[PDB]
Amino acid sequence: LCPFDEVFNATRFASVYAWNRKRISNCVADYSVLYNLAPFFTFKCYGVSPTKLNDLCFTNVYADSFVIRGDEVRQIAPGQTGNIADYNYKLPDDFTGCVIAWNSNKLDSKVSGNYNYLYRLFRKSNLKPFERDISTEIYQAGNKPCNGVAGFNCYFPLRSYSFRPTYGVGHQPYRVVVLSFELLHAPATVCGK
Amino acid sequence: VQLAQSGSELRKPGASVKVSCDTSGHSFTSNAIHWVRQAPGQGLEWMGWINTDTGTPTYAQGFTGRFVFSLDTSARTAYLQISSLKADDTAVFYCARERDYSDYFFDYWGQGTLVTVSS
Amino acid sequence: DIQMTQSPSSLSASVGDRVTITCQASQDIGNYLNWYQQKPGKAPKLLIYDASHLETGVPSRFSGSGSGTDFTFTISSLQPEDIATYYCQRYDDLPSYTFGQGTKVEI
Amino acid sequence: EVVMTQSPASLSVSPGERATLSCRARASLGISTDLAWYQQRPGQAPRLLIYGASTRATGIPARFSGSGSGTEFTLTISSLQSEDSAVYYCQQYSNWPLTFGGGTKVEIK
Amino acid sequence: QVQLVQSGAEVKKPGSSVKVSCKASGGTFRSHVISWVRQAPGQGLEWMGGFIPLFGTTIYAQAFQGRVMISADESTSTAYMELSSLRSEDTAVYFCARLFPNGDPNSPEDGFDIWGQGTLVTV
Repeated sequence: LCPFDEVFNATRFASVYAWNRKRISNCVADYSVLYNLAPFFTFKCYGVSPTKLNDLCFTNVYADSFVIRGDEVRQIAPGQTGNIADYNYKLPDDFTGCVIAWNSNKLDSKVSGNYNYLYRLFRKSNLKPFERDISTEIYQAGNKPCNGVAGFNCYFPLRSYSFRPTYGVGHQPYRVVVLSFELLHAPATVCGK
Repeated sequence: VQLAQSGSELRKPGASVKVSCDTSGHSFTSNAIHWVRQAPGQGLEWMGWINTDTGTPTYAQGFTGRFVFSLDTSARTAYLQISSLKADDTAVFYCARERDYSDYFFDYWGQGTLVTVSS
Repeated sequence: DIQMTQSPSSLSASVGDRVTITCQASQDIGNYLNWYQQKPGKAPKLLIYDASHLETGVPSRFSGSGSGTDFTFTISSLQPEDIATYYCQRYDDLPSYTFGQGTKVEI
Repeated sequence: EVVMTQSPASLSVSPGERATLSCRARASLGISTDLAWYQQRPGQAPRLLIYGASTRATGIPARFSGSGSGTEFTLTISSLQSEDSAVYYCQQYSNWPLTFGGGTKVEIK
Repeated sequence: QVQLVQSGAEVKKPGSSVKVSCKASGGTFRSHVISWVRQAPGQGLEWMGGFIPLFGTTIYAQAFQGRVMISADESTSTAYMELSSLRSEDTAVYFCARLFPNGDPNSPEDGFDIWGQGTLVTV
């Protein structure tokens, strides 16, 4: 089988701008093992039939895992705009994989405030699909070459989510795993009954 | 790096036992206080963790249904309560607590308490 | 389902006294309890959240306690503006709430 | 879970020579430097030695160097004293059934 | 400055159905779950149901399971509770509420818990 008890239950989910890409191959990929996740979790996918993904198979399964708040889990989809889908993690419009997201208020929220999860806020452009940026160069919009220090229009691009248990469903930490299947000229070796 | 715990119990089969872990001796920044079972001659087994300041337990595979974790009125000391003690259950239950948040290694351990279920 | 029996449902105390209100759940819920105050003719207001903390703007006379099933609402000194009805609410991570029978505090 | 097989079963290394501990995982994608090494002296509670694969906890002597990554890790004990005759466990804090190791009972000749 | 406002007091007859609205004041309707609480005029509060605007799923109380229907209009920030089959026992002040975890990091001056003003439904 694929290891799905090594992606969905990892103790270390990275922040969104540094999403961890994990290649899974040589399997019998059973997606009926995901019943014992969180009581409500969004299993929506595109380009494959969700009643037939256990019989159609692929050369590789790329799983990307990150943590975002609930207000912006909508942007984890092709053809979406926002902070995440433009500046942090963009899905291509030719997407052939599945987007899985569940609430993680138990694991990722401290009463003092969980500051370990950061998102990119200003980056002077957009992101091409499946491209990350771990760059921490100081953002430049004003007409000052003062990059060593903060200024009027010079900001540090990464900002913190500040997860707390006193916040709405839009601000609760939603751990996201996006499987990204690909079909190529190689033999598949992922499918099985 | 020591946490206070309860003493030993020479309990009987088919009974209930309570195990305390008073971690109110330090200043903290985490919110989890884990439980570890050790057999009298075998290795450590991770039982699960009770979540401080929200009271929600989470158990491992073999330690569900009978073992229950709970907190006391204060938000410091955590309780372990074994229900329906069996014959092969004599063990040294440890109380391990992390140092920092999202650091799932156990820097601060308990002193270990021993149930002695027999007749 | 979880039903929670808050008692006493009707107490009476003078000004400057101590008021203790107890909310008992039916099974283990952890710190998931919030304490409300409904003055008559108005919407309820929140005082204690997660059974111990204090809402911003609420004076420090109120203080909750309890974790397992036996919780406790305490007012330090009763005031004429605390003649109301107090409800204990059972928040869950999936948003399902269960209120209490209420406790009417009379001067 | 990740069943963490620890080898060998018992080590008998004379002082102050080198003892090599090995803790091999069963992860298809690897622990990826998320192991923790404990040391349980008999009649005593375990002590956290190394958090992560390499860096040590506070108060630990410099002789307890840890190394390795992925699915094969190593604890090396240099100048193995009489005080180190203890059972050594390894814990993966990678997947949520945080499995401890078997335990290599180090013995002094 | 989020201020939940409602429709108004509706007198009815038994057997009919009532739909009551709750228009939130602000652009953050999608973030917070909105939940409906009824209070009988002498009795305590009682939870009815809730609508999560993130995914559209609903959680209903087991006493009002199959009787109530909660929907929303996200383009105008208004949540509708469609109570059906009114009876003599269903005479209550129906609050719309953002029960406790609906605070936000932006503007902490509005508290974690935000309620409505109450709709008096009389049969």
